[PDB]
Amino acid sequence: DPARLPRDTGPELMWAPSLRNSLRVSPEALELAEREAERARSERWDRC
Amino acid sequence: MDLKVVVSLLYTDEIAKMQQRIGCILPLASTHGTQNVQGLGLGQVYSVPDYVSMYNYLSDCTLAVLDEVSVDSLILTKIVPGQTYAIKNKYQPFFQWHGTGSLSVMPPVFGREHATVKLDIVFPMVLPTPIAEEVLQKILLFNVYSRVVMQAPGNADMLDVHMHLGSVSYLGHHYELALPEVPGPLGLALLDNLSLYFCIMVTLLPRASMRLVRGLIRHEHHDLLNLFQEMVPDEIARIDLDDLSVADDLSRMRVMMTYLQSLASLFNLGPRLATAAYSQETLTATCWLR
Amino acid sequence: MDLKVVVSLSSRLYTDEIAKMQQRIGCILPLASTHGTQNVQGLGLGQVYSLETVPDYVSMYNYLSDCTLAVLDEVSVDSLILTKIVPGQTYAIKNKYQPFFQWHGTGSLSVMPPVFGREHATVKLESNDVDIVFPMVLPTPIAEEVLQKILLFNVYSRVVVHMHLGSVSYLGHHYELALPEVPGPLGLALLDNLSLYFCIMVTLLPRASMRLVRGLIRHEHHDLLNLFQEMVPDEIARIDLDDLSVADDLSRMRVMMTYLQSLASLFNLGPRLATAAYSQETLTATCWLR
Repeated sequence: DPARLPRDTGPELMWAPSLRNSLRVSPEALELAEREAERARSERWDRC
Repeated sequence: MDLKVVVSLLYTDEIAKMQQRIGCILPLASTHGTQNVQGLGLGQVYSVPDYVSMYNYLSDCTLAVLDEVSVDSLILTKIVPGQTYAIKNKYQPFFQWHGTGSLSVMPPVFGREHATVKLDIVFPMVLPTPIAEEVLQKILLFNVYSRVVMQAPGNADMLDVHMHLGSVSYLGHHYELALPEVPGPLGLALLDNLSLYFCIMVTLLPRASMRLVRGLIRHEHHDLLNLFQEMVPDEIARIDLDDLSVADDLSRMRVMMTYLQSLASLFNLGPRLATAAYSQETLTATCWLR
Repeated sequence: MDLKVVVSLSSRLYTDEIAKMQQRIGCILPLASTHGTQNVQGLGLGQVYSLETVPDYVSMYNYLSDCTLAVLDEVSVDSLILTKIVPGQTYAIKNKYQPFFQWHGTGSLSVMPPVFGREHATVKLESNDVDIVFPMVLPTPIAEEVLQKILLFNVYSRVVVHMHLGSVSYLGHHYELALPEVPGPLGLALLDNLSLYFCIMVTLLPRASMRLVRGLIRHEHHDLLNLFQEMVPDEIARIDLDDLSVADDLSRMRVMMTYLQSLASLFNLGPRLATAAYSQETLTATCWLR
């Protein structure tokens, strides 16, 4: 049972949304890294 | 300031039965000096019984603890919210009081013959607040559970509704209640329409809840809790109908709003008295109107 | 105790504004401070209710509960005097309000933001270039009807039945009232708290009362039952399929009556006046603050 919220800021309470309880994700940078690392993984198979 | 109200009108049995109750209260008709006999407590409202109009009459008109009873006059003092008073628990359903507990006044639900003096005079019930809300719940659900088994006897059992409604419990005082085992259908009893109010607001609460939650969610985000508390009800009552006549839905919302406000003011226990120093030795309690 | 607040106007006052203000003597006015003398800014409800098209009634309520209350007794040129309403004193409040609501004998008065228009209850003071508007004082049931009509137009705004909601109906006369379009975040926060209350109602509501009313609609027809049009709602069908149990019902009612008192106090916005002995021949009532 989740609930969806835009924002808050700075609690002492552990289970309480915030800007400090927000995970700093970037979808673009991780996808490029993945796409390039996948290419590296593919090149890793064909040395043996 | 002067505070006495001398009501003019007895004989030896009336002298006795009024002298037993020299510390109880009763409502009046006016805050004036001399009054007639009819203006005394609950005579014109309890003779067909109905809780909502009796509560309206008890909260509307003033209140008065009586002091002395002559052969022909009853010198009594009205209670004003200014100063403090002293009352006694001399009522036929006997509930032991306690210190600094809020005292309420409800119309007499435990029988006309219990709280009266036949010369008429009807005294309202004085009993503390948690016992008041407890016995109010336990007579409301008793009316509902008796009416359903007078409708369909296979729904509930008469002994199953009686082990939890034939007794109240506060602070170890395990009291008992006088329940009408034969209420008679189609109303005509005491608490016969308040249960009829309770069922209508319980019925119309989902139709209000869906319209109200859907009406507020397009008001995008004022807080989290318009959509946070959408998860706590069951999903069956969430997606119920969602198509109805807007005039009929408007009348249903308005009817449930007025029946919610009247029942909410009534479930607030009424003219609340705030006691300070009850003493079970003297059976007295220093109280004031709050 | 001396309650006399003289409000010195910073300029003069013409004879038409004097004759318009002199008709509104005895009407309740709010004040900025509670001190001895005051200037004219902060007087009345006009500082929160600007000369605009958009109203906001709940902000005027939040003003009215915050500020004090006074009665207008003497108005002169360059200065008008007011008499404060402090709790503990008893006042004579005359019924000098143009939408004539007849007052109940010892009922309860209730102050109110101007629901029947800006131009209706106001005085235009070009001389001090401000506006003094007068808060409406109407009895408490009609006040609840007005408040719930405002909230019902606030929730039905995304649906549309208008004149069936946008006009109050009293036995003296039925009256139109001004309907805004959006109360901003404050009226939506009030609806948010009432949505919390309504959704938790449809969580913890009992099921035996639905089982009463489902058979009762099939058994009896009443003015409490005509609005269902002899059609039990589908939620009653898809909730009453379960059985009946008195222990969980007494557990449910011990939170129902616990929440309904706070829901009753969710309609006590704006200060409330407790009246007594209203004479219908002099239109004044010995009233004090509750």
